[PDB]
Amino acid sequence: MNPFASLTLTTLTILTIPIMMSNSNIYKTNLYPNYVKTTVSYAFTLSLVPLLMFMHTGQEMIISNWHWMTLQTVELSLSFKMDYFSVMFIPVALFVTWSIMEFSMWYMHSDPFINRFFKYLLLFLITMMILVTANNLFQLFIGWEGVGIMSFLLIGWWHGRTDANTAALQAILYNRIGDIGFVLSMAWFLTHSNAWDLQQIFMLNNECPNMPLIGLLLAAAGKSAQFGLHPWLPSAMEGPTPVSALLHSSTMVVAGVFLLIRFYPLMETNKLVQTMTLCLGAITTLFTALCAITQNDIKKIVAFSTSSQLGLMMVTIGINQPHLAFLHICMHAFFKAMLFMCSGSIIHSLNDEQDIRKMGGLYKAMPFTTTALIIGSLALTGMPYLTGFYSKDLIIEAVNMSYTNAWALLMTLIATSLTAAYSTRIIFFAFLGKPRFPPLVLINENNPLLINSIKRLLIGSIFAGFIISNNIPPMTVPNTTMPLYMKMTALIVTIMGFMLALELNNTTYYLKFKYPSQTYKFSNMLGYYPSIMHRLPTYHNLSMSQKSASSLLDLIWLETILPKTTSFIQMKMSIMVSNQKGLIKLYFLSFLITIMISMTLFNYHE
Amino acid sequence: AFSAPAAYLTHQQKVLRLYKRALRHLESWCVHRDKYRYFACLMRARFDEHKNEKDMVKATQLLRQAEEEFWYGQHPQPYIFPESPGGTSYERYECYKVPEWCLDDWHPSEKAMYPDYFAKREQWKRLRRESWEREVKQLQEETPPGGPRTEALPPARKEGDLPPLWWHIVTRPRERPM
Amino acid sequence: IRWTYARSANIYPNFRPTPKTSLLGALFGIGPLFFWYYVFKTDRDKKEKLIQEGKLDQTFNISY
Amino acid sequence: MLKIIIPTTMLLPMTWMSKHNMIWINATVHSLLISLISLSLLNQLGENSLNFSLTFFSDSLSAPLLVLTTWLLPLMLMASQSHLSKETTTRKKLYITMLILLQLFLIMTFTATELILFYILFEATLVPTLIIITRWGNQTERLNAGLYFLFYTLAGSLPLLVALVYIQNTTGSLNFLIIHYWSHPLSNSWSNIFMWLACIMAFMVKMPLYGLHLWLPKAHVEAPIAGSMVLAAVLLKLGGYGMMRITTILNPLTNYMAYPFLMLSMWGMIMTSSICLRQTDLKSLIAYSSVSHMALVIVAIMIQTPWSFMGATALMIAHGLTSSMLFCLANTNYERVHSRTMILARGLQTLLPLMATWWLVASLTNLALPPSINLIGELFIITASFSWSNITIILMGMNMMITALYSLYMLITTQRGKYTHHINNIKPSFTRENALMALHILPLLLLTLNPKMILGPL
Amino acid sequence: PDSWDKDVYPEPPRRTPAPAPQTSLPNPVTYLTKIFDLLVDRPVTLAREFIEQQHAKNRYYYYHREFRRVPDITECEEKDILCMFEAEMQWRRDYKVDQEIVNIIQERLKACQQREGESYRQNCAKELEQFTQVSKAFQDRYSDLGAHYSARKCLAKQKQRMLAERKAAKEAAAA
Amino acid sequence: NVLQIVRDHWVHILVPVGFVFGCYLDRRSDEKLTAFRNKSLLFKRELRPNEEVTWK
Amino acid sequence: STFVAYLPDYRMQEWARREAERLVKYREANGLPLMESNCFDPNKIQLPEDED
Ligand SMILES: CCCCCCCCCCCCCCCCCC(=O)OC[C@H](COP(=O)([O-])OCC(O)COP(=O)([O-])OC[C@@H](COC(=O)CCCCCCCCCCCCCCCCC)OC(=O)CCCCCCCCCCCCCCCCC)OC(=O)CCCCCCCCCCCCCCCCC
Ligand SMILES: CCCCCCCCCCCCCCCCC[C@@H](O)O[C@H](CO[C@H](O)CCCCCCCCCCCCCCC)COP(=O)(O)OCC[N+](C)(C)C
Ligand SMILES: CCCCCCCCCCCCCCCCC[C@@H](O)O[C@H](CO[C@H](O)CCCCCCCCCCCCCCC)COP(=O)(O)OCC[N+](C)(C)C
Repeated sequence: MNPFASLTLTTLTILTIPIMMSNSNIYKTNLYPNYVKTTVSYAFTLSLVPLLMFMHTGQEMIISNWHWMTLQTVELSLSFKMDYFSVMFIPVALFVTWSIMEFSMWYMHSDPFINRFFKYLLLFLITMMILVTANNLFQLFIGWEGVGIMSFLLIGWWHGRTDANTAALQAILYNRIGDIGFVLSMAWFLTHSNAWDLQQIFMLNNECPNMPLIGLLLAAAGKSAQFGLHPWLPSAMEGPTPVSALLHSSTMVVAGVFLLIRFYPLMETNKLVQTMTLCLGAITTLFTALCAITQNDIKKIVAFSTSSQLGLMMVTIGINQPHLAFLHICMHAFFKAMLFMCSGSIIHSLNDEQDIRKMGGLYKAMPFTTTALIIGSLALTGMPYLTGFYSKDLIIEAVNMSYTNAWALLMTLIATSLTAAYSTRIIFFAFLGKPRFPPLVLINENNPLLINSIKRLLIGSIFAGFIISNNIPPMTVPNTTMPLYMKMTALIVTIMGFMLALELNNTTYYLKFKYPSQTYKFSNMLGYYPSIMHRLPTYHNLSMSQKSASSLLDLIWLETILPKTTSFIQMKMSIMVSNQKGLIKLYFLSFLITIMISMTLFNYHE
Repeated sequence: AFSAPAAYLTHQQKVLRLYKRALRHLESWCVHRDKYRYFACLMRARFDEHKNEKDMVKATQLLRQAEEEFWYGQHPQPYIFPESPGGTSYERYECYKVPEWCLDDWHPSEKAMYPDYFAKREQWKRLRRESWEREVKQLQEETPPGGPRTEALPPARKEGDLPPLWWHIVTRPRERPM
Repeated sequence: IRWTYARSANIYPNFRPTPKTSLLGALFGIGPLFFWYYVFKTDRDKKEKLIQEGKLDQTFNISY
Repeated sequence: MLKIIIPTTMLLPMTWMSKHNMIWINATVHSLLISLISLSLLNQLGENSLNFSLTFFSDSLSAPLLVLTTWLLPLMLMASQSHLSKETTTRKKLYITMLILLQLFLIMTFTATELILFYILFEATLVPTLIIITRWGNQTERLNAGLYFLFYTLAGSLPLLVALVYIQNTTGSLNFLIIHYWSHPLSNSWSNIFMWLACIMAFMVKMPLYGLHLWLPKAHVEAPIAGSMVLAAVLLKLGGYGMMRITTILNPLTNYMAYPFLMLSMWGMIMTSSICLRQTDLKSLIAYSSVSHMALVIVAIMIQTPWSFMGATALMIAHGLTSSMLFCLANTNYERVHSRTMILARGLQTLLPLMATWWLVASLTNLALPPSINLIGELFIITASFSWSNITIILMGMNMMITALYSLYMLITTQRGKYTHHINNIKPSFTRENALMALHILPLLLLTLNPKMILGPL
Repeated sequence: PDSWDKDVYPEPPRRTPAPAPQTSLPNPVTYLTKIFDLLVDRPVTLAREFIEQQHAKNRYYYYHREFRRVPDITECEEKDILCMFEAEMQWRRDYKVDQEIVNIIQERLKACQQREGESYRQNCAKELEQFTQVSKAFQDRYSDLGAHYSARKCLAKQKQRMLAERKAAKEAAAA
Repeated sequence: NVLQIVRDHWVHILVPVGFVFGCYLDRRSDEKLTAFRNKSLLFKRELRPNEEVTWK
Repeated sequence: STFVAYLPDYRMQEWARREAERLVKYREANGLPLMESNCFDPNKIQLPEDED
């Protein structure tokens, strides 16, 4: 019965088995991480088959297997979309997760709660698969919030440390700001198209209005950490290195971009939202690449690089090239995860040191890590015929040859120069020169888990671009004719960035000292954006929620008007009524007054 | 962290703290070792140039100017040791720290494992119970009538005494507990 | 104990109606309500007027 | 439906004839059996209600509420027996009698066919609650709380009574079926406006509506644990049930009489969510959470659409379970450290891991993580409000951001960080407390598995 | 299969092309699908055959319930409670059936959109038109009744629409 | 010896007995609302050759 | 939970689906519109005589 559907469902289903076994006598032993890693590897191998079927015949499906509930005219069912995006993303994510889990078997060996860590990693993977394969907006929202919560739990892994808890709550806050737009899109689609599934939404919206697309763009900006809601991604480096390599670099943070790739038929018919997406991506990639070039923590540099590449993906979506953006997601996963793993290897070798100013000459002391990091940097910069070339080069050429905002084009070119600049910074400060680490040398990368994981990701970073490009049907029209200088624009700007960064880094060897400029201060302190935006709005909100909502209104005026006034009035009237001297003279005079009044007021009128 | 603070810092203490801070931030600026050594020697010469100033007012004015210059020229992202209050591993292992009194609540089946450890624990508890009253008496004797004026505590002075208020210092969990 | 008591139970006994207290109470307890009432009433009046004229594009609007 | 009413009335003498050391066991066992029996009311029709007799009927709106009441009684019994160990036998039996009488009144309230019988039972629920609060509360403020609980209610309900009898002199009946079938529109006159207000304000103060909510933090903080459980889970839903019943005779006046209440609900939802961000008492935070969720329910009832009614039903059930669980979680820490200050005991995940898992799940359901029924109700109400006006997504959106914040804030304050050094009396969690948490949380996810049972008659 | 009516849920004749190999290399898809057949499809088929054999030895039936037609709300006197009750129940049943009709049409639309692939904008015109007509009729019948809907409010809505249409027709006649 | 057991656990029949009595009273209440049994326009039906009433 | 999961279909969802299937089949066979904007027959309705 056409094994496509059965295999696609089984790939997702078998990932949940260790979750069900987490209460057995394997979660209490030291064999649980290997069990989870083997399950993930088997899932990847199984998922390779539907990909082959699609590459042969272009086979696609939707499976609506379970009917959850039905409203009056709206039916909600558990449905999975098994189109090109799902069947291409699942093997890539599974391969990266396999490599990162094998890496974590070595990186987190001293953690007393490593089994919970693997259980956590698998839960994130399951939620991400639910997000990716969803066919209706409710299932997609389930995956959305699931990966958000898993990221919150994994960022605050060391929960006795204040900064980790702060970073986790910050990620939640920014993602909730995006979730507002997600919910707006859901409500608009249900009240205007009477559906939450993709098929009816595509049928009933030939010219989509602004509001649902703007909601989707807000959700994507939240999830992919675009300029307005960017700062949470670099702060998410508070978690362990495997979490950074898996969730916050290659798989989860592309989800927002993936969302816009899902709704590309609607975005194709709206010029204003496309322009907004393009400008947002351009400013994001420029700002993050500009922040990255002065950072001293290696994880911060790689995180800002990830944010800049997400901005480039948003730019690609903005010029109406969604398939190129998806291809770039797939290409970027490999070398970004490898770069994070190499950084983690360096950190573990140098007694958990993350500052590049205390990493000296590791080119000879750490040969395999040096080779992997060099290959990853070359792939990230779009060096010809590597994995990053087959997406980034085409993206740059498509941006050049389109009717587009000129400022966005300029910022894209400047950002793709700054990419090579910060890659040069990492390589120069971490691997070249003389040692700057403490004298007790414990450098050792001779461990089969680390070597095998990095080697797998390295083979991917070398060959995946060619393999995937030559095996997909063409969904776009190629830019066959271009001026030679515009064909070489990406290579030229990369070379200029390389040379300028090398010169400015070589100047550091001189015996000259000068106080920094204001531009350097702007770059290093992240445009002062976290300094102002995490102090002024938070202070005003909390101060108002104490002074006005709690004290002025709830504790004073709401008390004053209804209950306190009633108590005061009743008490005063009680004092007035009950305080009589008990002298018959006074109230017998009162009786006389009452009798006369009753004889005149009521009795005279009959 | 271990020493009891004083009521105020002296001029020499402030000068030395500024010297250490300036050298650390200069090392943050001067990444390479030889360049840092050169500029650190220059900084030391600049510091000991005005070492023999007998006028205290001029000394404090110089210190004020030096602190203003430091605040202007500080590295916005100085190097921090990973376990220092600003480091990447500052409070990483605090979630693994468990106070010792929790061991009193273990089920007897859990205590059936580790018999010798719990016998030693009982010995330590007996020692603490026997020493407490003498510690309190020594603190009562040694304290001035208007209450203590510093946070410094006395040592043991008698034959088999223990330094007062020692239990929670001696039975610290660990730096790497689990 | 003093902090929590001051933040909870000591507030009303130390409250006096003053021009500052009265003005801030009136503003922050009445202004938002009428602001949102005006916004929502204007929006719904516009929508109702559009519906009466028969130009709102209510096609496929089944669920409400 | 006497097959549910009579066994509770039998719980009464069974408790008063039990041996001194078997009261809790017998009460819990037979309460659970009564809940199992009441489970059969979920078999509902698509056209009309289950009309048992001239006096009692069951709808698709009241059956989940009855199931929740009967399920909450054993949980209250389990939560109460810890802090009542030192009590005398007679006073323990009196406490259990109060709980049983409250359950009986609620069961008869949710199924009464006539509005005056409903009113009588819905006022009769006041006495056991007030007695429980003012007799078994711990602090001196409980007395004041009791007064705030009483008059706030009665000042709303005394006008309603008048309106009710007036209606019976005009239409000749207060039977709900007759009232529904013989419905006539309300004209726009001052008399009709004041009739609308008399019919609405009692339920408004029961929800409670923002501005009329001051009784709730006092009553829900000063009460014993079972009192807080039953106040948050069931007694707040009396207002919503009564409003959804009474709105059938208020059209088309509601079309414009709802504006002040809608504005109050939305803005005060924002306000109470903000108040939760700066709260030093852990119980008061949960109370203000209840206020925000009930503001959402009020908006849903006021806009009068099928989607809003379904969302309101789901939200009431989900909130009942979640808020009861949160109150029990806070009570465990209070019984350990004898203080309600949130920052006193910190880093409890290091000392109590399974209780930390319970805390995480409860706070996840509070912020309406999908696909929980909390989220289903919230999303249905938000969609209906969006249809009512596209601008509401602003305020609702802000609420969704604030809720999670304070929810996680609570968790981060109690479970994470470092433990307080001088607190050395934190004993391991008892089997009773873990079982209480599980019996709260498992029905929530089970209901997620089959959500049409809590979606109401619409 | 025969489980559902193929006129209520129609499908196109399902044209699929024949394999046309152009390379001497073997097809991994064919080898993998042969393995999947032999290793998965046969044991499942045998289990289903056993289960169906067991089912055939115990064959019993259930029936679709039939409802006759009672007088509508239009034929009921103003205060006649029993006739109003029967008419209201009939109206609610009709409302549920209309909702299911809309659901069937929406299912057709969604299936056509998925089936037609890149040509859905042109190849799903008929299903879109059917959904447009059904949605317009359903919106005319039932929209804006609100919570606490009934047959009487539906009748009032229809009378109002009829009055407006009659007035518009007579005013256009005078043109 | 069953005397002590009975005098200690005779309170365990009160609630089941109440359940049975409530069921009986519900049947009695149903007995008083048969004015339209087999008389509605929707469900009116000819009697079987044996059965006396359509429902109890 | 088991008792609730297997509760018989008194909500008449399957009955309504089957009735709608029969109605759609009949109306599509005879070429009638699938649904009518009027749920009540106008011949049983008497409008007011005069609208002026
Ligand atoms: C051929 C056709 C194409 C033509 C292209 C253009 C032709 C020109 C070719 C070259 C152009 C650029 C050349 C390099 C630039 C200079 C680099 C540099 O670092 O100089 C040192 C100097 C500071 O050095 P430092 O402080 O001593 O370093 C600290 C230590 O070294 C600490 O050391 P460290 O270890 O920490 O490292 C510091 C770090 C970084 O050090 C820094 O922090 C300095 C940052 C400079 C690099 C930033 C470049 C990105 C520019 C984006 C701007 C977007 C608009 C922003 C607008 C702001 C609005 C306020 O150094 C690096 O890593 C290397 C930096 C980047 C090198 C690679 C350059 C590639 C990007 C730019 C060239 C693009 C090439 C292809 C173009 C393709 C287009 C078709 O930087 C500058 O002063 C110049 C920067 C330019 C800023 C201009 C903005 C205006 C400022 C005044 C505002 C006026 C206000 C008026 C009133 C308004 C009222 C409202
Ligand atoms: C702390 C929170 C407590 C709970 C909140 C309860 C909310 C209650 C608010 C009542 C909502 C509206 C009530 C009546 C509807 C309209 C009111 C009036 O302002 O509208 C105009 C009324 O016109 C003028 O405003 C006359 C009324 C002015 C006198 C009313 C006093 C209001 C002053 C504020 C006092 C605060 C009251 C609350 C005390 C706590 C409309 O013009 P008109 O078409 O002609 O009147 C419609 C009725 N007709 C058709 C029969 C004629
Ligand atoms: C500690 C370790 C934890 C992790 C390990 C767990 C190991 C695996 C176990 C987890 C199982 C995963 C759940 C996956 C769902 C499978 C079951 C599902 O398919 O059944 C549902 C059925 O679920 C039930 O319907 C929902 C349960 C009902 C909830 C009532 C709770 C009981 C009352 C308790 C007190 C009430 C308090 C709340 C008051 C409102 C589907 O219903 P339905 O689609 O129709 O079926 C159609 C066919 N039928 C109708 C013939 C049956």
